[PDB]
Amino acid sequence: GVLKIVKVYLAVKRRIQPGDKMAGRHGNKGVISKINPIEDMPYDENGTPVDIVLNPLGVPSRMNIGQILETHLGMAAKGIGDKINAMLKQQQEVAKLREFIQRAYDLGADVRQKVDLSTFSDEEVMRLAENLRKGMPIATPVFDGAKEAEIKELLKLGDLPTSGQIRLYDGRTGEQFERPVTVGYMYMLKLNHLVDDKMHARSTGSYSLVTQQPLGGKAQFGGQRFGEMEVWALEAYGAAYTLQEMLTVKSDDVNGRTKMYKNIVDGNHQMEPGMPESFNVLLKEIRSLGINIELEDE
Amino acid sequence: ARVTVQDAVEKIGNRFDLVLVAARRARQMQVGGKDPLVPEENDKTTVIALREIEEGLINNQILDVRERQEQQEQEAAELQAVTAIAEGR
Amino acid sequence: GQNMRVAFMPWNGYNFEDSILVSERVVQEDRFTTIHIQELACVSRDTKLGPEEITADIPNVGEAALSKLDESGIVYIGAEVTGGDILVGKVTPKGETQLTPEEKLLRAIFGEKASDVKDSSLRVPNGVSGTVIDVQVFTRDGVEKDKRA
Amino acid sequence: TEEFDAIKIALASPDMIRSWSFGEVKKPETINYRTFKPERDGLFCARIFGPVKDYECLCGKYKRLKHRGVICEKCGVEVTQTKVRRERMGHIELASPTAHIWFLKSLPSRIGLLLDMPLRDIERVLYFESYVVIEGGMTNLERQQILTEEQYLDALEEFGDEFDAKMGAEAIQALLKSMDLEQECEQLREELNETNSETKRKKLTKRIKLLEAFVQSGNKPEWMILTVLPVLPPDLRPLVPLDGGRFATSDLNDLYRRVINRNNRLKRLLDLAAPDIIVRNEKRMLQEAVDALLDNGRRGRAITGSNKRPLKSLADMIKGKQGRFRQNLLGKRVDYSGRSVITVGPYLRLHQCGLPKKMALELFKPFIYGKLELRGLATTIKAAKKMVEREEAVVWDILDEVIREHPVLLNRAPTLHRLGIQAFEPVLIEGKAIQLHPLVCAAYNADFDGDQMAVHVPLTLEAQLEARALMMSTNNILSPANGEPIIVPSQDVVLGLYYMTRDCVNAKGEGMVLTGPKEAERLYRSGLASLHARVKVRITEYEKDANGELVAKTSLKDTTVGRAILWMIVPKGLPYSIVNQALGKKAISKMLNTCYRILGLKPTVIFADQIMYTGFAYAARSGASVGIDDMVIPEKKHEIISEAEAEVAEIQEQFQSGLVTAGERYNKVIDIWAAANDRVSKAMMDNLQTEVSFNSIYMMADSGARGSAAQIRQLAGMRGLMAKPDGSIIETPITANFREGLNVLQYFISTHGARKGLADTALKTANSGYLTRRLVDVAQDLVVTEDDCGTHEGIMMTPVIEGGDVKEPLRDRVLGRVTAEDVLKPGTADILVPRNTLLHEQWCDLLEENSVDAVKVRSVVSCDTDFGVCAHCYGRDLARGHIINKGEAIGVIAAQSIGEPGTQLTMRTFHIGGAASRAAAESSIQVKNKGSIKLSNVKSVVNSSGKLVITSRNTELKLIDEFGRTKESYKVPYGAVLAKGDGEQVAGGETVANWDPHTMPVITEVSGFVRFTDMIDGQTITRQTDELTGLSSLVVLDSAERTAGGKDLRPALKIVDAQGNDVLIPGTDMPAQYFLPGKAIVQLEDGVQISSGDTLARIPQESGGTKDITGGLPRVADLFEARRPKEPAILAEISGIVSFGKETKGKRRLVITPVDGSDPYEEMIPKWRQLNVFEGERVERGDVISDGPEAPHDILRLRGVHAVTRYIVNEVQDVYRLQGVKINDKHIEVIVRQMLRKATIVNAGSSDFLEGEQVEYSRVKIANRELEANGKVGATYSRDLLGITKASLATESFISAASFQETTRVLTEAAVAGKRDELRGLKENVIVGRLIPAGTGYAYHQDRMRRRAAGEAPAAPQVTAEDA
Amino acid sequence: RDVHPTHYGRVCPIETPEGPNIGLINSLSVYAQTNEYGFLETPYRKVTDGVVTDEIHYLSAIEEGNYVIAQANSNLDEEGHFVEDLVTCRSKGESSLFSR
Ligand SMILES: [Zn+2]
Ligand SMILES: [Zn+2]
Repeated sequence: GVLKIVKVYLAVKRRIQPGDKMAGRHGNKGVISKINPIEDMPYDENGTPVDIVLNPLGVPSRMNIGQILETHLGMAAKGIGDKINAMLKQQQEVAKLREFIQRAYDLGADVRQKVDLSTFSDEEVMRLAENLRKGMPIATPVFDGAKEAEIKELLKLGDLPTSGQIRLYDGRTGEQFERPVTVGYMYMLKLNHLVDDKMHARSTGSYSLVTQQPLGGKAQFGGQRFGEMEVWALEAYGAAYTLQEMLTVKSDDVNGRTKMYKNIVDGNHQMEPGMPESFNVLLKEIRSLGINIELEDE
Repeated sequence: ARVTVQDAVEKIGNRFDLVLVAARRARQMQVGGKDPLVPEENDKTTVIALREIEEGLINNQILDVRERQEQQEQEAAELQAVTAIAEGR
Repeated sequence: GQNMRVAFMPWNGYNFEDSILVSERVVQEDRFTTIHIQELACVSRDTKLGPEEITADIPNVGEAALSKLDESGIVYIGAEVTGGDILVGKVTPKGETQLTPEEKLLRAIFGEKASDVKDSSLRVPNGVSGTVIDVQVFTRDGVEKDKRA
Repeated sequence: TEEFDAIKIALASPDMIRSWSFGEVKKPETINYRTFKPERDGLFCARIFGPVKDYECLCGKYKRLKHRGVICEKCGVEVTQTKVRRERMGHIELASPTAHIWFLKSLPSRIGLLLDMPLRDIERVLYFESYVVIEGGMTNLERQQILTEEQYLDALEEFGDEFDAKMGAEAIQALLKSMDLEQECEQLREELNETNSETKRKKLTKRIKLLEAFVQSGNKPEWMILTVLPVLPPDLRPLVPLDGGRFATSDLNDLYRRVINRNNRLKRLLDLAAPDIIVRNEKRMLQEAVDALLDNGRRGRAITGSNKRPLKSLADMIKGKQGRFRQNLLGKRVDYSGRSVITVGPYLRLHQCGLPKKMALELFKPFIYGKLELRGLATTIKAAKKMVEREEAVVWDILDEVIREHPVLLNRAPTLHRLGIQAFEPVLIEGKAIQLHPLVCAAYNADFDGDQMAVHVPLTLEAQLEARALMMSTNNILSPANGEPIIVPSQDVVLGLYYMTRDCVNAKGEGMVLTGPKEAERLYRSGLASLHARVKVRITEYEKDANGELVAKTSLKDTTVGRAILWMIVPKGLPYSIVNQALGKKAISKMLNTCYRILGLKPTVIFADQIMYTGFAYAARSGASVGIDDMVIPEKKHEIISEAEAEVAEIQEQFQSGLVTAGERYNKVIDIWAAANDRVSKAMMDNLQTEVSFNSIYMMADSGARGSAAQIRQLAGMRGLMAKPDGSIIETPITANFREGLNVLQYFISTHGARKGLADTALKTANSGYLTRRLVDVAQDLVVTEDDCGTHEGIMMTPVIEGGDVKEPLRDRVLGRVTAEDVLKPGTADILVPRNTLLHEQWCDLLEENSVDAVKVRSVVSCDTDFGVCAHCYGRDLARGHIINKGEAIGVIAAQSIGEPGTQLTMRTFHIGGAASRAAAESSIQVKNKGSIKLSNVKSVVNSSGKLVITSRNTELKLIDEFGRTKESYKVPYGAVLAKGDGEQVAGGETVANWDPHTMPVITEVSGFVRFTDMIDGQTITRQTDELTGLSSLVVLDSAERTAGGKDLRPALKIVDAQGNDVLIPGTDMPAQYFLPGKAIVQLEDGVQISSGDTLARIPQESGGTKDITGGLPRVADLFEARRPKEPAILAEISGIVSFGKETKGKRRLVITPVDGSDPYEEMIPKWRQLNVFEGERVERGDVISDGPEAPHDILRLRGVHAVTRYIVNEVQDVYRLQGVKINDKHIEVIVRQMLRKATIVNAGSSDFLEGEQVEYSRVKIANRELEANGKVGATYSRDLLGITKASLATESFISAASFQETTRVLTEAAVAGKRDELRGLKENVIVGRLIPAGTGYAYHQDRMRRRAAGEAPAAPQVTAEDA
Repeated sequence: RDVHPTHYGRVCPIETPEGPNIGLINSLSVYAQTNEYGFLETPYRKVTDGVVTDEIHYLSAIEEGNYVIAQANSNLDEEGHFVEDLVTCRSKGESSLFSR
């Protein structure tokens, strides 16, 4: 640039507000509706209210059963593979846990394949937790990993529900929730906010030179366009004054934006739409030519 | 929806006409002063004109009040001003 | 992303098509609070009356506007700015057409730098309100290293 | 003020220009950069236009308010508001007038046809160049003939007069003034018809459609030459600097400064001398200047220094040469608007909307000021402009007090139909997203992933009130397209109610039906507390509905309460319970249709809020959560798969041995897998509806919500098959599914068909207003203006059965359309005088389809009203359910209902892609049920073989019972034998038809004698021997096996009587001459008597078909835009007898014998086109002969008017009816008339034959002359079918057709003709900036309001009038 | 835009952006890599007889059709034995059952 340039970077804490779009890793893209308090929202029998609620109807239409498999994998994660690193690893650290893990493990998982805390010692279990250290939250490949038979078996090894679904309670009523539901911990993801996400508020800004169409920029936000598609909309309805001022008093017409504002601030209605700027400019572009357009009365 | 829209619609020969009546009624409602329905039970909160038309009192015609000579809708305007005390600009 | 408690169930109209309902605890804690950075460049070009200047001397403003600004027009680092506060202290001359016979007399008496320039600084866009994290420093040698550098 | 009746466009005359303009501009003097005051006497002057400042004078003698009216003495100038300089105009008296490039470059030369000169040559020769053309005078006899340089004639006298020899645009004037129009009209009407020469009749017939244009009410051609150049408004072209050093000025300020400088010098070369080699050099520079304001690029574009961009000319601002046209209609940036993410609003009703609070602080600021001075928030209007203009919290209250009764308008960018912009009551909601009503989400084709909708704010109260009774969403519950509501409970809402009204069934043995019997109630009463009868079973016994829920709460009862609680809560907020009881899953949309009809509009409003709340409420009370185990796998799955994997192994082994060949081994492997998916899919549908009726994933697919019988199969059982991107199906099916482990192979295969779908809407989301544009710009001039017309002319007969989507469908076409006359068909029902029939009426016309062959119904295509359209011929469609109202744009609501469904259509290639179908037939028709046999269009006759053989193809063979209902559908070929005739009763399981699936016997239809014609041994016939017959007879050779010279010879058995004369086929005048194809079997002698039904020839082999069918979006644009189909079918130019000429494997022929000719009428038929024509009965003119589409142009010239308006509107629906979209015929015919509004009459009445004018003006001329009196004149005419891109290209209005890229040929037509443009349409009314005629614009709606008090009051003034 | 059967293990047939462009871009897969002269060569574990070797080799798109390559969805204990003699294997577009 020329004559120095001062670039100030502004940082605003973008909290989670109505309008933000979030989605997981299956394709279930959605946008936050209303931030409902922890009051109305349901909750388990052991507290821990539900954080995020989705729509089960997004499965029949949107073929993505995979997202549900992750749900059963998140809830039962306290008894599948993470159990080996959430109990057998914590028992070696705290001496007040080694007395609970060795007993509460066999009662849940009696599989010969799994590590028997009762048989193996402190040294044995240690090395049996290094073979799967990288895969802390279990491990599942792409097209060759989990299975309908393997999963179900791994759900009966740890706490707590059976088969998957579990009986909850309504946050509003509080009574027994008719028939269990599928719950757990799904890994979702928040999507960044583009410049377009920033609210575009405009009422009275600057206008162009050749045309009387409002133009935004730095301070004043750009006005929304009213394409022909939107024109045929109001054109369809019986409304006449609505679409009339739409391309007159609103935008182009210069003598319209002035009288209108001076009338609303008084308390009365705005004077009937006279001659739009579009009617003037266009008309003048004809007189200069060989042809001529002139308005005629009754 | 809106109160008695059906009954309102029935009140007029043409849908588009009912809109013209209410609009014109709203116009006079502000300018001259206020309306025919008030004391016993009228609207509540802050509100608008259709409530009147739903009622029997109003009369909307093609040319209900005019003038003998020349087309002057204006005679109506004069009488209204004389009668209605609240004044607009 | 993160790991939260999910419970698939048609709540009450909200989760119609592709909607998402989250507890009020999500806003009470900065678990989804991300950092956004916007760049507002301000360039001063040559005016018909002469090159523009970058100083804190900007009329037609309040005290809280020039308060966060230094003696060069550029706001310090770590200012709790908001919608209306000045970020860049840029000035721009007016013109003989925009000048009045009253401010023309004092122009050749109390000095040229009295009432020749007007107000034309960069402010904060309506709606957004954050803080300054990084300021840009530049000073051309041909324009002399003033109080800025 | 008064309502604008109509505007008129015409050429500006010199005297007319000096009427609005004052003074005269001589020098290009603008305004300085210092002072804004006028400089000299140029485009900016105080005297000419007006001052600039307040009341001060240019000089400075008097500025005080002392002298406001009286002007100065030294310099008298009347000072007024600077606003006067805007409206006031000025003119520039040009020396030598110039021409307009619009009336020159245009193909239809306005001066080339009128004046006998080269329509393009001479133009670009005398204007710009120096080629002199004599005007007139007493010099040179050549008044029309032009000359050059050496051909310049001069007076060879001692003292001759001055020669008026000019060139360019100034010369054209006299040439036009020397041509008498009247003299060119009288000789015109004679030359065309009289003279036999076709060289002269084709030259004057074209130069007349413009000649009479000036003779009529239109102005004279002597106004096309621009003599005076009007200036451009001062303030319209400011010179204020932008930012820094860059300037933003119009491209006109650099053009007008050029024209003037090239004018004041020309004046000096007029009064004095005017040499041909001096004046030319002057206008040569002036012409190039004025052309800059006209058009740049048609010859020489004007570029700027170091910039290849032609200056934006005045005309370039309309047509958009640089491409600004796509930005002009892109959308005018509204001052009051916004945009943000959308969301769902449950508690939010259809009457309100949930918009942000901070957004209201900006847009709604004007309504705040006028409310602040009432309270203590703000003091004055001025001081309030620096407080509520930004972040303020004191306004939160006052602002909400204004949003009490002032709804706004929501809108999505892709606006298809009318529901693109609805009105809702704003509600202050925290956040940034806008709450959109769930039911309304159906109107807007979008989801909630990131889509953003705008929002506007009604200013005036007039446009605010009409936005709550005609614009509000809850008001228009019915779609413009059909009578089916768009807004309707979709998923989460219907899921709650569905789960409620269900009955669970588990372990049950004894039949428990307590509802009715008396012993059952007691028996299963104590059994409930026992161990036998369970609780979750079928049992109903108690008192009322309210008391029933009381028991169901104590774990005593379960069901029989959900149906009771829902049958009292809903009808609580709204009476009429007789109708309120049908919810279901498919009746969820039928309810919003039946409630409005019986009840009203208001009742429906609150009726939608009730179902909404309880719709999502019980949706959580039940919890229809979907899981992995919810996808119950059929136990019959592993069995079908095993049997499938064991079948493919056997086939492979049979190929190694020698059993199979290469045909039965392909269709066997693909078949066992093409059905394996269907079996396992249905295995789960009938397993859950008997074991567990309360399955989440199942119920959410069974009811409404979102579920398909194809997407569930994939996840549940196995995903059938996946085809390649091309179309060829893969021979390697996929077994693994979504549930189990899906390998990398099968996942890759499904990707092929997954790329198409998402790649389709990719180009539609960019500009969905492309398809709609082609339709809206066409029928935008259709406005409702019904005045008890009742035209019974051009009646359109509705065929009892549609054309044929496939080969023999069965549907009806009549909905909400008024009948033409009194038709009596039903045994009880009876449509009297023209009355708007309902939806239940069409079922009646469809019932007795075996009696009626044509339904009399008034159509839109045939209406008396020219511009607008009556209400009768139209229908009920509008915005509600009642009859169509006056003042409606039935043209924009019809075009928008076609472009919207076009987004769901398949987009491959505009010129048709292709498909894959198989042709099969069976020679066995065994009736299933009982009844009689119905036959249509068939000529049965008994032959000598004792067989009831028919003589026609495409026979409707269906089983019509005693109630008249279609139960069966068969296709009877040609030469088939029917066991029983028409009307004869039949029994169940009885053969009623039997033919040979190998031979197509060529049977005659008349009796007499056989005569060998055009058959000589060694030329066309040769002694051959069959393979099945064994009898040696004469066999006709092939077309390729024939000798040289026998290429024109065509063998045939011409049938003659006893007198030797020709025998005509009954019904028409078609000689009986059946041609004998090659390799035919002729087992008949010569001169031997025969009878009707006797076989002549035989066709050993049969073939044809394979590739055909179009369908999809591409075809849509192919119909509206009449073009050349992918598989053109050669229609029949003449209607008569039909008989194949050849049958050779190479080429097949088809010959028709009208009257005199026969052989010349040969039609080549390849092996691709499937023969749909027979060899007997007479086929209609324009009938389909091949298996493919037809040409709207050719078919129009053949059949008649009752075809095009019944075919182009039918073939289009055959695409939407497939996807599920139902569109009424009303919103399809209104656009068809426009493609036919132009035609060419054959019998001249007022104008000549070749004109190509409109048909509306030609319909009235023949109406008053015939119907009324004054010698009925037969003003017959011929239809003319065009495209939507051409029919709209040349319309009556000039602003309507200006929406294309040809704004040069249009504007000139409506100008030279002096046509009065009565703004009827709405699209042509928005651009001008007038008031929409639909409103309320309609003249019809003039009306004032009264109060009783006000009513007595005028009486008081009337009373005063009486004199004493 | 439509992925071809030959594009196996060299590019993900479902990694194209969602919006204005669908199938016009599509990123590059994992193990796939631009070798020397354009020809994309995806790694393949050379397995001799019934013993799988841990060595990797980059085969050309035209060389792959010359040899039969097994799949990854096959059961393997370690790297010296094979589960079943007959296991689903793929060639260059077709599917057949080959032995170890
Ligand atoms: Zn003066
Ligand atoms: Zn009609």
